[PDB]
Amino acid sequence: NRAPTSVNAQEVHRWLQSFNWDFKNNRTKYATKYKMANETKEQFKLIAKEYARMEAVKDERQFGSLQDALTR
Amino acid sequence: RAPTSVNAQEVHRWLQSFNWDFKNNRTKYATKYKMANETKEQFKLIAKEYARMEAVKDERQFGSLQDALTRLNAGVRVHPKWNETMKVVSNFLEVGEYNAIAATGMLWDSAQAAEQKNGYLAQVLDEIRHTHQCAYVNYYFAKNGQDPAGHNDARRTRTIGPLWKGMKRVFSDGFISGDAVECSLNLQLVGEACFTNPLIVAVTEWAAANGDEITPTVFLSIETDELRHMANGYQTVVSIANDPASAKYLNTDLNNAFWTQQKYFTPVLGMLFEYGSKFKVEPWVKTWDRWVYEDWGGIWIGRLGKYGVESPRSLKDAKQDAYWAHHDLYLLAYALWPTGFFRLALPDQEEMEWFEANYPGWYDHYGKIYEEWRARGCEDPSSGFIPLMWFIENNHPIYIDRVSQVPFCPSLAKGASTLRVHEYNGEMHTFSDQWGERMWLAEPERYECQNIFEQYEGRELSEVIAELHGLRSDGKTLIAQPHVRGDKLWTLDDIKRLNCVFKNPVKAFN
Amino acid sequence: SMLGERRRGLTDPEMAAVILKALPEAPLDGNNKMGYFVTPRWKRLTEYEALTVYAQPNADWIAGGLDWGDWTQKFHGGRPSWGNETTELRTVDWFKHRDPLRRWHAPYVKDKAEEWRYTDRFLQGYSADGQIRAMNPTWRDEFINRYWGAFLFNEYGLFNAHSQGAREALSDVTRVSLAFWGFDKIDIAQMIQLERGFLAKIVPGFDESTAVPKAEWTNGEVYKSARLAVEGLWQEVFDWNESAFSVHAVYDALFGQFVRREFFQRLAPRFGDNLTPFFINQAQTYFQIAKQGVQDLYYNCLGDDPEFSDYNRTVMRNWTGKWLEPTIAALRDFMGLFAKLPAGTTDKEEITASLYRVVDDWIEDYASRIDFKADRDQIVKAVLAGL
Amino acid sequence: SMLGERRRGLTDPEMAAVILKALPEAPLDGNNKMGYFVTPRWKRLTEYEALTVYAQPNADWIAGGLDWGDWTQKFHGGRPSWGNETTELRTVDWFKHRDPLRRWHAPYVKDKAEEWRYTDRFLQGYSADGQIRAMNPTWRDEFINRYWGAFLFNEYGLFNAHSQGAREALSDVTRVSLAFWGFDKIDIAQMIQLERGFLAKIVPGFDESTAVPKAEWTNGEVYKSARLAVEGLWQEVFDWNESAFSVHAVYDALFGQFVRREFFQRLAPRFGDNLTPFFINQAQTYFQIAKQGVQDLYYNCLGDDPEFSDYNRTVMRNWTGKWLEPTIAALRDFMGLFAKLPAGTTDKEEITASLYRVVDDWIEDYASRIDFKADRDQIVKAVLAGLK
Amino acid sequence: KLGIHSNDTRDAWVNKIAQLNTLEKAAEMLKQFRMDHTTPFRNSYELDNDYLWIEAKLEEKVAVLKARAFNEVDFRHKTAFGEDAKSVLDGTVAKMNAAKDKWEAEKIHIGFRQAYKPPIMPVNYFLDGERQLGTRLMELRNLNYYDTPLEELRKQRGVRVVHLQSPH
Ligand SMILES: [Ca+2]
Ligand SMILES: [Ca+2]
Ligand SMILES: [Fe+3]
Ligand SMILES: [Fe+3]
Repeated sequence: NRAPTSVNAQEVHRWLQSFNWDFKNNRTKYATKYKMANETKEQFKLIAKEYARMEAVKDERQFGSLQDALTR
Repeated sequence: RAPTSVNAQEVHRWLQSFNWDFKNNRTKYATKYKMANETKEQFKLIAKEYARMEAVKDERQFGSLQDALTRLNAGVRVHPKWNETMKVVSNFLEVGEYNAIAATGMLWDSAQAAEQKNGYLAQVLDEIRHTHQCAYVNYYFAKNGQDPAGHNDARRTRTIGPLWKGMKRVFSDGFISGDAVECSLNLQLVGEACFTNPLIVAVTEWAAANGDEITPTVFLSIETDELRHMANGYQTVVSIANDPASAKYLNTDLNNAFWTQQKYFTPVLGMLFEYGSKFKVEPWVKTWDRWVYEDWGGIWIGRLGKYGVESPRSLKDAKQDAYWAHHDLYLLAYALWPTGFFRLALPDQEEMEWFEANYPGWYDHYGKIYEEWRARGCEDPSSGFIPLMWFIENNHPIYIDRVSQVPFCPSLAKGASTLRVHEYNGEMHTFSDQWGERMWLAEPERYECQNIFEQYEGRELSEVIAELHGLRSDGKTLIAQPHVRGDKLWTLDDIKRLNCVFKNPVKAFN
Repeated sequence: SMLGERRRGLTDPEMAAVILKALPEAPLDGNNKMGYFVTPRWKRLTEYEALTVYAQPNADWIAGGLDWGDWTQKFHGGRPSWGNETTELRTVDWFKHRDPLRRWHAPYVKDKAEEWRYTDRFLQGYSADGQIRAMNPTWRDEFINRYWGAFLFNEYGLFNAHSQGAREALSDVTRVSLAFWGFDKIDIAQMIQLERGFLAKIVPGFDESTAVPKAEWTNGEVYKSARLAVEGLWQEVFDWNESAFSVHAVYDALFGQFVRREFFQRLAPRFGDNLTPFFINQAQTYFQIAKQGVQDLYYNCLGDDPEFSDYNRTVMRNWTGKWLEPTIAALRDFMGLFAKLPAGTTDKEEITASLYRVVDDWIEDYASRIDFKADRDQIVKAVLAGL
Repeated sequence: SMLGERRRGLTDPEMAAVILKALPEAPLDGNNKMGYFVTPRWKRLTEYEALTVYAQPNADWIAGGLDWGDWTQKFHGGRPSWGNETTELRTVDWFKHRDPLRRWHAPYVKDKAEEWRYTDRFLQGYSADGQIRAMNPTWRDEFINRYWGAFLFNEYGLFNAHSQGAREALSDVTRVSLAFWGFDKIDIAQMIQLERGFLAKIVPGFDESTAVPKAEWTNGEVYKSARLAVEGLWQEVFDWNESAFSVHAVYDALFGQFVRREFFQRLAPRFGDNLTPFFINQAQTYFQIAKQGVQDLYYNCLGDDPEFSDYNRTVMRNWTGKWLEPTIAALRDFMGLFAKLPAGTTDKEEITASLYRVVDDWIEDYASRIDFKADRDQIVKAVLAGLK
Repeated sequence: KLGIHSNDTRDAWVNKIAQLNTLEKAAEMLKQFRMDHTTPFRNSYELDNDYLWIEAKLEEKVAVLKARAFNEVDFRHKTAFGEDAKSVLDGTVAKMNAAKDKWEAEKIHIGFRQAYKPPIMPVNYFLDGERQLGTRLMELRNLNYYDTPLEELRKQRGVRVVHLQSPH
C-alpha cells in the first residue's frame, strides 16, 4: 500500500513523556520547598516543528498588516 | 568548508543553452513574424526564486486583509457606488488576467530563444496570480461587504449585459486570437503599457477616495508584477525587429491593437471612474491625455522608434472621439440597467456641478436627461418606467458595433455620431467607426459575434434576466438596480409589468 | 506633510461621514458566499474552487460553459479563441476537474518558496559540513556532470511540451493544473543545473558549463531515443490532452521514474553522494503531486465520464500504444549507461528488478485505469535488450 | 450590526477629528531609529539588533548593563536575579555577542515552519513513491529502530542541558542564541521519533514504542559512556557557559558529529535508506547554524575579549580537557556498534579515516581557537581501542 | 419553448442526432451542417443563435461513431471520410501557397475548416494545417492593409451598403 501518509505532532508527542530517564543527579538545580510530580502531563500536545508553524502563521498576518495596510 | 550556495542568476546564466536545435523545433501557431532565437530576457529568474518573491508579496497582502483590514471592517465602510463599481472592475479585470494566461502561453510557444520563452513563462504564472487576486477582491467584498450579489456570481451574471461583450474583445479574444505578435501588441505593447499599468494604480486612487482599502491592498501588489510584462512586450518587438516582414506588418498590427484597446477602455474606464464613484480624483479627460497621448503615444512609443515602430495612424481619431465617449456610454448603461449585475446611481447635485465644471456643455445634454428620467421615476419601481423606453419614444436606436461590441447611439451621441450599415450574405452589420469597419471588411470571419439584440430578439426582459440568474437569494429581487439606496429595490415582477420586449434595431433598414 | 496630502475615505472625517451616511442598515443580500453556485467536489466549497472555477469565459457550446454566443474576435480563417477542435477528448463538463492538492497560485508559490529557502540553507550546511570529501570523484565528474546533467534537457523538453496546453486548455481548473505541472518540470531542470553550479564552487575543477551535458544529450547514445521521444511529445503533438496525458501517464511515468528513482536515486548513495538525492527528493515529491492531478483529469473526469467514458478510454489506449513504444526505445538506449559504471556497482538482477518496479507501478496507477492490456514481461524484456 | 458597536479612533469621524486636531505639525524628534544608541556589529544597525540588544534590564555591575542599582527582589539568602557569580567567564560587555544568522523569534519560527511543512510533503511523496521497498530490513528494524532511535535520548539530554542557561544567561543576545541552540536539539530528537512513527505506518510490524531504543540507551553498551557524559553535562554542570561551551565545542562537535555524519549519514545510503538521511540533513544544517553562534560567543567575544582574553582561554582550555576525556569514552563505547554490522559493510580503515575527519574539523573550528594543544593520533588511537 | 440555453430549436436537433448510427451518415451531416450554418459564407443565418451549440452536439456523435468504427492507425491518420489526413493537409497547403491574392487565400482557409474540422480530420493534422494556412492568409492580408479606401474595399468585399452617415 503506497497511499500518501505522514506523521503529525500528537502522534510523536504521545511518546514524549518517555523521553526522560531515571538516574542519580536527575533533579532540579534550583532551591524549592516543593516536589513536582514527575508524571505530570501537559495540555497541548506540541513539538518544536508544529509550535514554530502555528506561531509563524500568526506572524504573517501581524507583520503583513503593519508593513502594508496600516502603513498605507 | 566555508558556507556557500547558488542563486538564481548563477543558474539563469546557462538557461539560454537549455534549448537545442532539431527538425520540428518551431512554433505551433500561425505568425507573420520570426522571433530571433537568441533574444534575451531582462530578469534573470528561475522557478524557485520567482515563487519566493511572489510569496513574500502574498504574506503582506493576505495578512492585511485577514487581519487589520477585517478588524477595521474595511469591507463595509466603503461608498455604495464604489462597492458596486468594484463588482465590474475586479471581475472584468479577472478575465483580462485570465486570458493573459493563455496569451503568454501562446507567446512562450512562439518564442524560440530559451530566455524569451522563460520571460513569457514568468507572466504565464503571474497572470494566474492576478486571476486569483482579482477573484479574491470580489470574494472578500462578497463575504464582508454591504451587497454580495454580483460580487458572488459575476462569472455567470456578467453574461446578461452588453458591457461584458466589449470586455471579452480587448481582454479575452484580443489577447489570444490572431497572429501571436498581434496578440502581444494587444496585451503587452498596448494593453498593459498604455492602459493596464496606469489603470491599476488609478483604481487604487479612486478606491482610497471612496473608503475602499481592500482594492489598494491587492492591486498595489498586482502592480509590482507589471514591470516584467512590459519587458516582455518590449522584447517581442526586438526579437522581430530584424525580420524583413516586420517593416511591412508591424505598424499595421500595432495600429489595430491600439484602436481595439482604446475603443473599449476610453469610454468604459472613464465611465466607471466618474460615474461609479462619489469622491473624484481627477477628470478622465486629463487622465486619458496623459496616459494615451503623452506617456504612451509619445514617450513609450518613441523609444521603440529605433525598431521601426511608429505612432498609430488612428491616434488623432481616438483623441477626437474620446472627449465625450464615456458620458455617451453611461446614458446607455443606465438606460439598460436591468441587464447588469451591479447597481447604478444617477449623478447627485455636487457631481453635476463637478461634471459641468470639468466638461462644459455637460449639463445641457446629459444633465437635463438624467433629471427628466429621475422625474418620471426611473428610480422608483412603481413608476413603470425604464430609460430604455425614453430612447424608443424619442427615436434613438442603440446599436452594437459588430467589431468592438461597444454600444452606441449615433442619433443622441455628443462624441462620434457616425453609423455604417452593411448587408452581406443575408446578414446585417453595424459599425461605429472607420477603423472597425475596415477590420470587418478585410476579415469578416474574425468578427461574427452576436449582439444582445440579436440573441434577445423577441424576448421579454424579465424572462432573459431570470433565465440567466439575475436575481438575489430571495429569487425575487433583481441584482441590478437604478439607484444605490437600501430600500425600494426592483423585483423581477416590477420588470415583467413593463412588458419590455427586445428588438433587433437593424431590422428597421428593411 | 506628516499627515500626507491625499485624504482617504476610510479615515478622513468629512469623507467617511458622507460614506457612512449612505450605507444601508444591513447587507442587501445575505448570501455572502462568492462562487456559491459552483458544484462542490468535497463536503463544502473550497477557497481553491471559489477562486478558480468558471474564471474561463466559455460559452455553452464548449462543454460546461455558462456564457452564450461566439467569441468576439477570432483567428484569421475563423478559428475560435478556444474550441472543441483542439483535442480529441470529449466530456460533459470541462470544469469538472479538481486538483486534489487544491492548488491555486498563492499556496503553490508558498510551498515552492519554502523549498527554495530550505534548499539554500541545506547547501550552506552541506558545504560547511564538508561532506563533499566522502564523494567518489568518478561518480561526481562523470555521472553527475555528464549524465545527470544531460537529463536536465529531458525535463526542460517535457516542460516545453506544456506550452500549447497552457494556451489551449478548455477550462480554468485544467489550465492551472497543466501550468503547474510544467512549471515544476522547468524547476527540476534548473535544480539539476543548480547542483552543477554548486559543485563548481566547492570542487576546484568542476566546470558548470552546460556544454558537456548538452553534447551528451544532443549527440550521445544513452539518451538518443529519450531525446527523440521528447522532441516528439513536444513539437509533433498539437492536441493539448494527448501532450499532457502522454507525457505524464506514459513517458515520464516509465522513463522518467526509472532514471530518477531506479538509477540516480538508487546509486548516488553507493558513491558517497547525498547531494543529488536531496534534489531528486524534490522531483519525486513534484512527480507524486502531479500524478494526483493527472489521474483526476484523465481517469476520474474523462476516463469515467458518464457520457464519453468509452470513447475517451479508447483514445487514451490509442495514445498509450502510440507512445509506449518510443518510451521503451528511450529506456533501452538508457540501459547502455550501466556498462559505464565501475565493475560490481550493480548486476543484471537489480536492474531487471528495478525495471519491474517501474512497470508494475505504471500498470498500477495508469494503464489499468483505461483498461490498457499491458504485458510486464514483454516490456521489460524489450528494454533489457539494451544492456 | 453591520457597522459594529465599538467606535474606533482611526475611522470614527468625530473621534478622528479630535485626534487629528491635537497632532503637532511634524514629529517632535527626527531620530525615528529605535535602538539608535546600540553599537552596530555590521555596517548598519540590523532589525535583529534593535529588537534584541538591551532588552535584559542589567545594571552596570554586570558587564555591559545600562541600568543602576540592585535588583528589586532577590532569592532567599540574597542571590541576585542575574549576577557575575553564575559563570567563571568574564568579559567587558555581555551584550557584545551577535548571532551571525541574526535570528530573532520571527525568522527562527519562519525557517523551522518551512522545514516542517516540507518534511510533511517529503514523507507523503516518499510513502507514495513506495521507496521503502528498496530498504534493507535488518538496517531498518535494527539500526534505525534501535540505535538511531536510542540517539534521540542523546539529543534530548543535550537539549535539557540548556535549561539552566535559559535562566542564567547574562544578556539577551546570548539568552536568545542559547534558547535556539537547545530548541533545535529537542527538534532533532523529535524528528528521530517522527521517522520511527512514519516507518510504523508503512512497515507492517514496526513498533514505534520508545521502549526498545530507550532500553538500548539506558542499559546498552554502545551508548553507555555517551549517556554518562550526557547525564554529566546536563545535571552536574551549574555554570551556564561551561554547559553551552562543553556541549557544542567539545561533546557534540566530536561524538555527535561522528554518530550523525560518520556513521548514520555515511552508511544509511549503503542500505537503501534515503529516509534517515533526510532528517540528518536537517540536524546537520542546525549544527552548522549553531556553530556560527557558538564561535562568535566563545571565540570572537570571550576568547578574544580585549581584557579577559587570556583568562577566558585558560578556562575554556580547562573545560575542553575536562570534557574531552568523557567524550573520548563515549566514542570508544560507540565503536562497539561496528561489530554489529553485517560483514563487509565497512572496514577499520574507513572507520579510522572518518574519525580523523571529525577530530581534524574539531581542531579546526574549536580547539585551535583557544590554543588547546590537541594530538589527533592520540585521540583517535584512544577511541580506536573500542573496536571489537 | 423559448430560451437562450434551452429551446425548441435545440431540442429538435438533439433528436435528429440521436438518430445517426453510422459514421458515414453522421459525418456527412456534420460537413453539410457546417456548410449551411457556419462562417460568413454559411448558406443561411437561420440558426445563428444555436448553430455553435448544435454543431458541438453533432461533433460528439461523429466522434463516438468514428472511434468505434476506426482502428488505431486510421483514427490517428484518416479523416472520417476515409481520406488520408496528411495528404489532405499537404494538398491544401499546396493550394494556399499557390494563392495569387488574399481573396483566393481566405477561401482556401475557410473552406478547409468547414470540411475538415475535427472530428472529421484528426486534430493533430488539423491544427497543423491551421498554423500553416493561417500564416499565409495573414501575410497576404496585412500587406498594404490600408491602401484600399473604404469605398473601394466595400466593393471588393461585395457588401451591400444599406446606409452611411458621417458629419465629418
Ligand atoms: Ca562498556
Ligand atoms: Ca580497505
Ligand atoms: Fe496581470
Ligand atoms: Fe500583466
